[PDB]
Amino acid sequence: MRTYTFDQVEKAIEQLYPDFTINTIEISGEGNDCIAYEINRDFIFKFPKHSRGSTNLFNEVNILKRIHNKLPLPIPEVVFTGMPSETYQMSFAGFTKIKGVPLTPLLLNNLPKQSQNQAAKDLARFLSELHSINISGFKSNLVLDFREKINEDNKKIKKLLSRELKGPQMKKVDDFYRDILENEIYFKYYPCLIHNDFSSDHILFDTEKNTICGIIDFGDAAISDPDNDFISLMEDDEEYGMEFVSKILNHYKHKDIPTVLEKYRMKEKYWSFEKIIYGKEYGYMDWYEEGLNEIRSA
Ligand SMILES: NC[C@H]1O[C@H](O[C@H]2[C@H](O)[C@@H](O[C@H]3O[C@H](CO)[C@@H](O)[C@H](N)[C@H]3O)[C@H](N)C[C@@H]2N)[C@H](N)C[C@@H]1O
Ligand SMILES: [Cl-]
Repeated sequence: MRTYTFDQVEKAIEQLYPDFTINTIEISGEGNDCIAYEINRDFIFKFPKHSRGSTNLFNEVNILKRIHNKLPLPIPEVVFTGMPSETYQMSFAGFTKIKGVPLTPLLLNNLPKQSQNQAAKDLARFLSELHSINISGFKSNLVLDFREKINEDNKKIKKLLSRELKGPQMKKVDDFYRDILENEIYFKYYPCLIHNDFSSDHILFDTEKNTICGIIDFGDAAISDPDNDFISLMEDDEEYGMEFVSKILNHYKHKDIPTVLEKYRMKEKYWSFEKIIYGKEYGYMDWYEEGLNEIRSA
């Protein structure tokens, strides 16, 4: 977990962009992978906090260059790039700022119905076009096969928790994985390009027009199940809930809604294990401790 000063930020940019004068700078945001700085109040510069987050950022830059004029909404436009080292695949990236605020569930629910419905329509169109992008050209590395992922997660959890769980608890963990892996519905899909972190904090909104004006944070994008981009919005607490996503599904012409509901339900059940595994890979020990404690009360 690297941190940066404004000076280190400026120096790093100046080396590669000497003719770009920096007038203003301040932290605009911070995620699990990068800190973001607002330079000149007209450009968002992401710096990785660790190597994994830099690989994320490298992925983001590379996907955005392939899809930059293929979508019905604005997306982050890469303007500045950093360099690789032995530690980071990309030392930083600078993007054009997209004005707007996140379309939070609270904001969405306070909109006139007609504007809510237009938001579901515009999200559907964006997903339908995104999931229809021809991926024949793309890197095969981007393919995230869900059956391989779940099998690998089972092995990681065994590896992580072998000495933390009593034998009968570990058997029950093994049962859970074995059960998930015998259900074909989770692993039979037609892979396409997916945003893969398609949640409300990555949907920007223009409160003057009451319309969606951007989709951001493509660092998790990959070629996997397109249903991923609906289930990320179905959570009642931090996301839009079932009523609204069912509007999105209807505009998208989804043919198998009860499968999306089944995938959401399993994902919800899977969260304790995602916290254990993501906790360790992204070095968040509280995520890891909380999931481990959920499992001991399974
Ligand atoms: N905070 C508690 C919630 O955390 C997760 O969702 C949240 C995800 O954690 C958020 O995603 C973030 O965390 C995930 C890992 O969970 C990373 O893969 C992703 N790059 C990062 O942006 C995502 N963008 C929003 C979503 N509601 C759980 N899926 C649901 C849980 O209620
Ligand atoms: Cl319509």
